[PDB]
Amino acid sequence: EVAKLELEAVIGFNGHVPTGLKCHPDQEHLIYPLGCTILIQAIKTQEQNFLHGHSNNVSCVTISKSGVYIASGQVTFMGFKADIILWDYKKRELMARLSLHKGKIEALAFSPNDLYLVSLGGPDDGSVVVWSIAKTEAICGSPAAGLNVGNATSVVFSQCHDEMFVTAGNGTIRVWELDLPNRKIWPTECQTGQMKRIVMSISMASDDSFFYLGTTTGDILKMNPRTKLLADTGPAKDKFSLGVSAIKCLKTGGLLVGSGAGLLVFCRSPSYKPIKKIQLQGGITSISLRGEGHQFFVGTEESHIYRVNFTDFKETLVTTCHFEAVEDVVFPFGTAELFATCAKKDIRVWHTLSNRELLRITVPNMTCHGIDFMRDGKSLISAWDDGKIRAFAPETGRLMYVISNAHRIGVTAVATTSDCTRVISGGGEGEVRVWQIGHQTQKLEEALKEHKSSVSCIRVKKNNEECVTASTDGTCIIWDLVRLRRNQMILANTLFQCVCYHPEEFQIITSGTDRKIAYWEVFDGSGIRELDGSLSGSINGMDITPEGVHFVTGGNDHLVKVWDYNEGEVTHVGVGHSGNITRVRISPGNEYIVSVSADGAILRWKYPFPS
Amino acid sequence: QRECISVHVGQAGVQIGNACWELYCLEHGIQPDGQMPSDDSFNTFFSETGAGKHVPRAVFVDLEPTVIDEVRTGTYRQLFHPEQLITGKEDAANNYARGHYTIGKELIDLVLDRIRKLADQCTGLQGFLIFHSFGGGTGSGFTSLLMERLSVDYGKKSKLEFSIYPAPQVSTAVVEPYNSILTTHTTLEHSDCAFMVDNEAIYDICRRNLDIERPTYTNLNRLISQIVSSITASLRFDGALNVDLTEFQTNLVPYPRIHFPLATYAPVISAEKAYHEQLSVAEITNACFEPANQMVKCDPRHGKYMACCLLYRGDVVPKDVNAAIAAIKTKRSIQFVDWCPTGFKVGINYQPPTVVPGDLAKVQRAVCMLSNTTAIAEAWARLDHKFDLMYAKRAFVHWYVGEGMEEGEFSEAREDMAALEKDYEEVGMDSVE
Amino acid sequence: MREIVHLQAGQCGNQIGAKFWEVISDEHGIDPTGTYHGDSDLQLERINVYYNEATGGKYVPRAVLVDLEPGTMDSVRSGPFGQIFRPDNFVFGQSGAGNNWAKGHYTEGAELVDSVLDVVRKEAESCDCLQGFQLTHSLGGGTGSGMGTLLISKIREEYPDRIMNTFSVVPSPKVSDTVVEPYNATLSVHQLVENTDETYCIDNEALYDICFRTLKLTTPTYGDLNHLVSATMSGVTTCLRFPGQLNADLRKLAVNMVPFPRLHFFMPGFAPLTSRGSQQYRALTVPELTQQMFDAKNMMAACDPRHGRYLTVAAVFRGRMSMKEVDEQMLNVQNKNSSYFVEWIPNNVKTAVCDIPPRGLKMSATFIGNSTAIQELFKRISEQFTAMFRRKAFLHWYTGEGMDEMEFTEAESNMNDLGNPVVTRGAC
Amino acid sequence: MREIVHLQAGQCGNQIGAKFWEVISDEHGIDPTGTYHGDSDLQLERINVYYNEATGGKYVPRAVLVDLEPGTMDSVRSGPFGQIFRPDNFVFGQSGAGNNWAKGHYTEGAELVDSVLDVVRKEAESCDCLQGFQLTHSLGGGTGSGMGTLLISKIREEYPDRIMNTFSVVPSPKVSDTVVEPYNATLSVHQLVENTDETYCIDNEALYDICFRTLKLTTPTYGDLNHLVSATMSGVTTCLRFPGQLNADLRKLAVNMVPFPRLHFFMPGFAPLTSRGSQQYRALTVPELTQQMFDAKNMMAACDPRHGRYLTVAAVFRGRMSMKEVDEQMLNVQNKNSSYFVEWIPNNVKTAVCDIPPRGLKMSATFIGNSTAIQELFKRISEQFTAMFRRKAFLHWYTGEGMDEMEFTEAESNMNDLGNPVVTRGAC
Amino acid sequence: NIRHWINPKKESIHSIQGSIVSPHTAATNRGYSRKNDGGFFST
Ligand SMILES: Nc1nc2c(ncn2[C@@H]2O[C@H](COP(=O)(O)OP(=O)(O)OP(=O)(O)O)[C@@H](O)[C@H]2O)c(=O)[nH]1
Ligand SMILES: Nc1nc2c(ncn2[C@@H]2O[C@H](COP(=O)(O)OP(=O)(O)O)[C@@H](O)[C@H]2O)c(=O)[nH]1
Ligand SMILES: Nc1nc2c(ncn2[C@@H]2O[C@H](COP(=O)(O)OP(=O)(O)O)[C@@H](O)[C@H]2O)c(=O)[nH]1
Repeated sequence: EVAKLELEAVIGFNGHVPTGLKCHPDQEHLIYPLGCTILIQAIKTQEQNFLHGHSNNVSCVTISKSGVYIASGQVTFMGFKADIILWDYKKRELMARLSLHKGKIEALAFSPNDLYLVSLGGPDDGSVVVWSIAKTEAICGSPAAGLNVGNATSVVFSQCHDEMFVTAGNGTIRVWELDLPNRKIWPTECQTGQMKRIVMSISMASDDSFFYLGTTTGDILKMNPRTKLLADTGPAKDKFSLGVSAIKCLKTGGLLVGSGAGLLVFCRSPSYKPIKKIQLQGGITSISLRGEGHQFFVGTEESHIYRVNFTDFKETLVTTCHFEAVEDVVFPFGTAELFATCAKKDIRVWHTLSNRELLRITVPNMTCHGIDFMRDGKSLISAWDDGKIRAFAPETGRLMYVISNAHRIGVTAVATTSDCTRVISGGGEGEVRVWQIGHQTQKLEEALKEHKSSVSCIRVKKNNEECVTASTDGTCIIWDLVRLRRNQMILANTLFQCVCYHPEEFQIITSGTDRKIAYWEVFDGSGIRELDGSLSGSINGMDITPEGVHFVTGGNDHLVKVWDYNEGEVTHVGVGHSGNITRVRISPGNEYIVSVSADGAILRWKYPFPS
Repeated sequence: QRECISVHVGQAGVQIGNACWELYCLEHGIQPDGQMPSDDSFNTFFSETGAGKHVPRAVFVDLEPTVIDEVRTGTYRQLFHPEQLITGKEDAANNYARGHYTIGKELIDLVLDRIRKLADQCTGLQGFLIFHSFGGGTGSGFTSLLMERLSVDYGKKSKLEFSIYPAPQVSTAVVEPYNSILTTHTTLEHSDCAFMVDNEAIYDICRRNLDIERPTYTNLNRLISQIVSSITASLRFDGALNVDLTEFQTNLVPYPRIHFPLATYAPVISAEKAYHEQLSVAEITNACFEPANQMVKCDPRHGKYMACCLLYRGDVVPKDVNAAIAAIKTKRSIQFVDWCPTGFKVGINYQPPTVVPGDLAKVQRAVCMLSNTTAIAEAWARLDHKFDLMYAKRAFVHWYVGEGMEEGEFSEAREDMAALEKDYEEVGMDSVE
Repeated sequence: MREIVHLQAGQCGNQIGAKFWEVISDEHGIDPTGTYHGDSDLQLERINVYYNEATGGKYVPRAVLVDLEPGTMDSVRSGPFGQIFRPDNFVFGQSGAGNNWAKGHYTEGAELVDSVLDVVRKEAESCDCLQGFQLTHSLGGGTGSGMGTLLISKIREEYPDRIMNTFSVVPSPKVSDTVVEPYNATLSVHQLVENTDETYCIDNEALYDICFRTLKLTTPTYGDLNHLVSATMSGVTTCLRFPGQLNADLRKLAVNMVPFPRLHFFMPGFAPLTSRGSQQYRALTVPELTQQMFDAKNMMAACDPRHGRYLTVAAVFRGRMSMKEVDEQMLNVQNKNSSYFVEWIPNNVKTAVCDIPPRGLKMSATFIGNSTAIQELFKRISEQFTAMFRRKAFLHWYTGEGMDEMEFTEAESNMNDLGNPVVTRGAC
Repeated sequence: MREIVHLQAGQCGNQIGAKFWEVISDEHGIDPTGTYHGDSDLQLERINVYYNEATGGKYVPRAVLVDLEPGTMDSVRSGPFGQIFRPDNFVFGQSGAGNNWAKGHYTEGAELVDSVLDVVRKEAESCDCLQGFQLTHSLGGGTGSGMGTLLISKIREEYPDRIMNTFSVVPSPKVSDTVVEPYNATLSVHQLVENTDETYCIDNEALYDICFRTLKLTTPTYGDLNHLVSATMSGVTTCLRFPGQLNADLRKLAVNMVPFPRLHFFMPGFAPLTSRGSQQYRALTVPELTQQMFDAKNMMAACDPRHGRYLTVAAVFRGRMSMKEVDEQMLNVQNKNSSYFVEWIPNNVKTAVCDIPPRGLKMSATFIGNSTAIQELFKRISEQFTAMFRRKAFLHWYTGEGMDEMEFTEAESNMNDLGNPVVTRGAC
Repeated sequence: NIRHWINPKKESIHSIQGSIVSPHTAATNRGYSRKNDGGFFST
């Protein structure tokens, strides 16, 4: 039958969402977005809960003040409608399927007393929409911005009544008032004198005195909602670098501001002079309060989640993630509690039991597409879209060598021989260039190439004499690494994204965009069988157990399936991925399964069979 | 022991020399640090220093930065001595007057000083290999002034150019015919052999045989780099027919003025066409003689082959070389000039061509034909016609004359080209006396 | 290492130069505070073309912002990238523009130009080697017409070996925003003709049409209007600031562009232009970039190229791209449109390529064209001047501020003598 | 490499093409979004016949949509496959079609034809070897009657070596949905004769005959009618997009089916057509394809083929099928129905076979036939013309928009002259 | 606690040295052409 594996741990936080990481007023749960789901994380007991159902990536998340309703947005395709799923918390169900916007949802806020929700739309619509909470339909709405200005970037309710929208954006500061008797919104523009600023982060106080706007010019401007006119301006000198992208108005007197360079400052507003200043790596995007405000939760744009104290400003890195897409995870030959994951700008190694970063290489902006450890464990080989193959130190992060201009359109897959002498590369043009590594030299042995498309993955026989190269032109070549030519050539009607030898090397197991797993003979390259494996979505990434009984798969269906080899029905099936799965790997101890996806999430499983 | 100094003038010269030294370091096994990992073949294009650093014998001259700065901030920053890379401060701006008269004097003394300092650390200097175009202000005027000063100071030396000629169709600039006419008029008497390479013909080669669809100039510069790395291969490795720069000099230049050969190459195959091909001696000789691997856009059948040298590189046998030459001398499509019965210079080497991470295939044989033919009379003539049509009513003449240029040198350059075409015609026809 | 001194004159020039500074700050990575926060070292490698280094990495642009009335200065200072400019090089004057060339040139401009020349001299002395000056202004109106051309005259007298680019907004026939635009443009063109080495005429009607049909915009405001002007600003100076095969700076564009010193009036073009809805259906590639570059609707001046013969053309490309595709497409357009190119100038298109495209895109192309068709602008302005001058109308202010009839007659005769060569080369 | 530029004119042609793009995207595996979600790689190899590109592999057709009424484009956009076309290819006009040939041809139609031809060129020179322009229109009515023939005339003048494939909906004898369909049909055939190489007559009464007697539908829709028309659209062009034994593209079809350049008026048929009930009692193979493809019941033009001999005929098959099937059965038909093929031409049957059949089937066949039976189609319109032209009625708009009586006499004389070879070659 | 190695040179995504990608998608070459008398190119 179809069982479930276990949700051990998930590592992921989409920090690109403005006002992302939140804190429920239960004081003990974090609300943070990642992929097409929202994660519940209890801080003290560390259990993960998933908020499933969104047919694209999240764009904004907000919670009600009373703390029983949660709203989220989408980044859905051009022309199609976006949706807001109005969640309740205590039983965690899809209560309502609000949908009006011809683009992406971009700002969301609940009323002080939960009666109304506001749905400031995207850069294609530019509209404000009110939805009632009791009936769960919309009441009224209008174009959010004037026709002489930009768009509106953030929206907020009042805090003592339910009637005072504030919308801000590219010079579009407006204070809207509801008129539910005749059911229409009244817009009122704001003029800050000669100032024409671009707004990223908006907030206000517990009472309705003033609302604060952090601008892209690095100043905080306080405005009086009632009289509808600017009042004070921010740090005349020492304007915050980049721009104030995350602001929160504390209850007592003060403000928390966060720049695009991570310059968390507790300021007070006759002059906005920094009283307590903290540098944090990554652009501060979300600032949330743990209740009254003795502890904070700062979500940076680099997927770093920080927890600081207001009384002394000391910092506890509690969750570090992948800020863009992941593309490969590997395990060294031996210990299974260290695994390395590559990404769009960086390679990081993780301790498994603590789920914690230990070393990060931060090669600036170029995408890695695959890594592999050497058998002796003294260098991590990495394929970049540079056309280069780097060798990073396994403990301290050093360039032992860079293989320059190796492959024309990037290097996509790498593999290392067991004798610790050959690295086999594969790139966009389809070359299977083999490089020999000595004490100080690296040489090109011979450019094996037949392919007409990218080389998705390269696997090497345990005798380091045979290798198989899955290609996206529907070809898997059994090369021959003693005399360097082709033995067998498997041809199909798909785009292989994953190939894997049998552990005692008879049949290669291939899958890809056909949604069909196939076992292939290596005598003449014939097909043994052709079984199913995805309802709708390309299957990307496979790994057999070292024993040779079961393998693991996960693809565009956001759902990992563990298959049997002699059988081939689904044995066990895990769910929880918020995006396109790119790879799956079984640990060398045959205990855990590490699955990496395209939203930036590292999920860990239990390999639930003792073989 | 047999060294020659490389000079790289202009943006074309700097990028071609970037590809050239990229080929040279992997040829002699030198890492881009100067160190050679663990024999006199490196002494010619590289110079030994303590702790094993191998500095190139090159002078990269450009009147404007950021092209030198690509080298100074690239992967080859430690290979070059950071003073040899010589920069100006203002772009010569496609103007021969700026290149040779006004902004050439702020760097000509420094460039000659470093030419002298590189030359003195050299026992037997074979000459100069100078890479430029007939195009931009730097690559025309500065190389004209360099030919002037090198004729004064080392007048007995050999000066071989590897020039980027303006294509008869595609071109780059409006001011191309003016600049080309002036640089070749000033450089006719001081240049001694000029190997002619045209970008549109490289385009046709890399489009037709090398299977690239959208290549930048880097592939063109690499293809020029292979040609120079195999004209200079026998003074580096050992073969059977050891040929040198002065050998090429005597063999390719019949008359004092008539010193413009075309360079052509053997297999430019891109390895989905090589395993299905013999890649023998006779067929690659035929491929070089074919009127499609010509590297300037002119028809050899619209002309006369007059003196050529074959440079065979790799596993070649002299009997097959002789058989190929005997087969070529029989076909009437390729016809020689009646007064030159010995029109072939054979030079063979035992070193196979290397492969750089690039696009050219692993081959065991290569041929460079360096051929002085009369068929480039037409290629001179179209650019002369462009010069006439643009010189009719003072187009862009004020830009020249306002910088220091005299108007009469446009004229005397035109009659010098008229005399060059007259010399080509006079050597063209068969003897009747 | 080469650099440009930027000058903004008038309300039009100040707003256009402001949008220039947002675009250049976005390209290089300077935030509104002045700090360098980029991602590539190539942006910082040639940062000394537009930004003088300040204390603590607070790079300040070398722009002199001048207007005869302190109303646009506060708008630029209170704009988004307003705290990037030095608070001392804001040279204003507590007076009125008058939209009068006499009032801008032979009056208060002549008594502010000492201060302006002092600031421009300070910026032009804070130099390793300068390449020249660019000035943003509008011929139609005051300040930029009078004092802008006055500053052009003084700077050309002071520094005669430097390249001048003048981006000038020229009046349109469909609509005028000032009734003495013919007089002001006439007296400004009289000084632009023998002074500047490169002029870039920017027409509001043609730019509005670009915002209509290519961009599919509903309400293109002035901020969306001057953005394309800033794009064609950055196109001509790209290779000065960024590496690439076949670089081209302002001086080599000039020496490759103008065959005669009088004929230096161009028309610009920027052609990765896609609408918001039609962007997803585009397949951004060299042939269609060249197609949109040579299409007679992206032309920034209101002069159709189909009623004239191109003297010279330049295309400054940005982005990683094939120069087979470049050279082949430029010869396709040169051979397909043979009657639109002069036959006495062979290969009359200059090509430039840069590695770095604008941010938010992959491939761009800036078109700079010296065409014949500038008559459809100049003869238009001359017809308006002839219709207005004969009645001695809107002219007593000009005479009362210190002008004679002879200078007006000389200006009109100089446009007749400027339209004469650019028509006699239309018939060879 | 052969591309087809697709043109949609009129309401009828707009819906016909706006069903053809769905059926061809179902064949090629393209979703409404525009990306490829298919099963076999053999589809994507030759989709440069109807589809131009976009970034990210989001394929977009090369169809120029045009109508003088901006109401049909809204329905096409809101339809199922509406978000796949270029919004710049939506060339419309804020005017009235008016079911008027003069109003579509010598007026606002001619005011829009320049903007249409600009988009036609923008699709045309973005190719390698353009071979054919398809145009979908209705002869009876407006836009497609006037602007369709104007567009065909201009396109044939511009490109005189490429073939016109005009799918035209002719008026029916049973019904008319406009009073002036005889006038529009006569005037449109006047330019269709000496401009086009493959004119395909589609008759709505014949489509109801197929949908009622053969397909057996109770409540047919215009969507179903356009579905059969779209089936023969894809059937004619299948040899360009899918591989197979003995391919035959459009020009090789035209060379074999046009004996004389005036005799190019064809009439098509599609015949794996079964009712939902009687699918069970078919014997799915070639003999029933051959009978259902040769009969006078599947013929999409309502003119009986038994009334006049087939001059030439092509039958392009699709599906994995050996050629015993084809050669044996078409020779059998040619031998036994010898009195219905003219004897002066031996073996007047053309064969082509494609490997992949349409989706959901196994074996399909598309008839195209140059028959004598088009004589009735043109003759009936000739008496419908001369019934109204003698009284000079329904004609003052024709005179008022700028036409003349001699134009109508020339059109009727040309079509009466076209009625001559179709009867002389029928009577040998 | 977290160890870093920032690369000393900050490269750009447009200065990379390879062969440029075909705008026609390379696996199923789409806008497409032939060579001068025939060829399936190199990808
Ligand atoms: N292989 C190669 N050839 C080039 C390159 N750049 C320019 N060329 C050739 O040179 C011609 C124009 O550039 P150059 O003549 O070199 O310009 P320059 O010598 O640097 O002088 P300036 O333009 O003043 O900087 C073109 O026609 C090209 O054929 C390059 O980067 N690589
Ligand atoms: N492109 C562009 N043109 C502008 C802008 N602001 C003003 N203009 C033009 O400038 C012209 C008049 O400016 P002008 O009166 O000379 O300003 P002044 O120099 O301060 O007197 C008008 O025709 C406007 O079209 C702008 O922001 N962008
Ligand atoms: N096949 C097909 N024919 C249609 C469709 N809609 C209309 N027609 C035919 O088109 C004819 C009239 O169209 P027409 O007047 O030319 O359209 P208009 O000129 O744009 O208004 C009618 O006789 C209909 O039979 C359709 O959706 N499919």
